[PDB]
Amino acid sequence: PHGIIWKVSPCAAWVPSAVIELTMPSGEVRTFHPMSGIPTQVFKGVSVTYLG
Amino acid sequence: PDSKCLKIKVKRINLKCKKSSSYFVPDARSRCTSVRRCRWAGDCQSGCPPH
Amino acid sequence: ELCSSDSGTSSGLLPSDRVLWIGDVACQPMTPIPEETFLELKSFSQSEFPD
Repeated sequence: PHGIIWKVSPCAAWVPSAVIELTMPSGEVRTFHPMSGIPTQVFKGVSVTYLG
Repeated sequence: PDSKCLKIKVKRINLKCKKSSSYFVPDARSRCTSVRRCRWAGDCQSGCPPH
Repeated sequence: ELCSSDSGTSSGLLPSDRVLWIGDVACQPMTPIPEETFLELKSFSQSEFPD
């Protein structure tokens, strides 16, 4: 009747992560959240990743 | 009276392993897309896949 | 390559199966966009296709 919606996401890894505010030399500035050894949606060839 | 010989030369004796199998594992990325449509007919009455 | 003569084309009335449309494409009214967005799209497209 009400319509309450819950969002569950199981996880059992808990790997370190951080934020990256990358600025291209052309002038574009975007942000993305890389993981510890996981690809982070490579944008225009740049694939900067984080290691824990 | 005589004949030639057969020489065997050994340089290094390293500790290696056999080759059980061989394969190549490439790197992959995350790509996805979707589309939003309306029912507008009897094709989407209740669910998308019938059975 | 060449437009060879055909007896069936002498009547002047050709059926609809003799008309082929290369590729499936549909059109719609559009909206003008600034040049910066088009330049960024072209740059991203030429970056995603290096071959």
